[PDB]
Amino acid sequence: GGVLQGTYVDGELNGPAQEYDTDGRLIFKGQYKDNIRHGVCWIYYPDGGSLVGEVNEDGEMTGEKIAYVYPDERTALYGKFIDGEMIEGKLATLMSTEEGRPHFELMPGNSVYHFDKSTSSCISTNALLPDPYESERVYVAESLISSAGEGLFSKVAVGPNTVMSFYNGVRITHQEVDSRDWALNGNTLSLDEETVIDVPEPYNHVSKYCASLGHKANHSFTPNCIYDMFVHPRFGPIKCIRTLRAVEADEELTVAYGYSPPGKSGPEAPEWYQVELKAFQAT
Ligand SMILES: C[S@@+](CC[C@H](N)C(=O)[O-])C[C@H]1O[C@@H](n2cnc3c(N)ncnc32)[C@H](O)[C@@H]1O
Repeated sequence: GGVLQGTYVDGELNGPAQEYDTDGRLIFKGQYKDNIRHGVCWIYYPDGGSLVGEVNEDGEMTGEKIAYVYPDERTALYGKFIDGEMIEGKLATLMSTEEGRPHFELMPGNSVYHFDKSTSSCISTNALLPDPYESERVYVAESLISSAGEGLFSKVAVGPNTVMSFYNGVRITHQEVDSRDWALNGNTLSLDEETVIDVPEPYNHVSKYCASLGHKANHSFTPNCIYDMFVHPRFGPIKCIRTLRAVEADEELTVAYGYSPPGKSGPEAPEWYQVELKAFQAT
């Protein structure tokens, strides 16, 4: 599936090439040499992020100068990667692109980021190491909504379809979430058919966990954001918060929580939600 526009020299791929996904989105741009990815290549993710760097002998993203670039196409985690996996990335800025080749400038400080996919019990190896892309776009504060605890706010004005925050957390089964005390489900977010993401009790406090902040976004029936899929260099496959339209600086980010046909919709919706739902219906 999907098209691969290539340059061939006697049977094998040799020269520039560009690949697209079934949807016609550019997922790869670079070149091949004897049917193998060669030189500085770019891998583009559906969510807007990407991988770029001097590929190795086997055509993979393995090197000491590989980089993951966030959706703003400016914030980057530059460093050591093995076959696309971030082993030791340092915060940097993509200054410019010279003939397809990127130029990175490290940011002050030597914090190291690495692939650290959560487990059912470990949410992160550095719960208090913030996400640099998040630090630029959002902040947590008392929600403008009444009796709704903390909310998530935009630091600057941005347009529609902008990735603002990441929803990372421990990974557990739907079975476990549907069968346990529902009072423990305030932060559960369905990732897919087999995994639910949760930011369990202790970590729901910014003073204990600030690696991602998506779980701080409150609900609204007229939301300005939606939950979207995201492949993070550090968190791995998770969900993120993306704007549905332009948002002002200091505007509160909200999303419509998921509450399918009767029965096949899992646990009942919280009391606060049901209340607002009625108040909303025929507002
Ligand atoms: C995913 S958290 C969002 C952040 C949370 N308010 C906090 O301070 O950490 C979900 C919880 O926030 C509250 N919440 C979200 N949207 C709300 C709303 N519209 N009205 C009241 N409470 C809301 C309730 O306790 C709820 O279960």
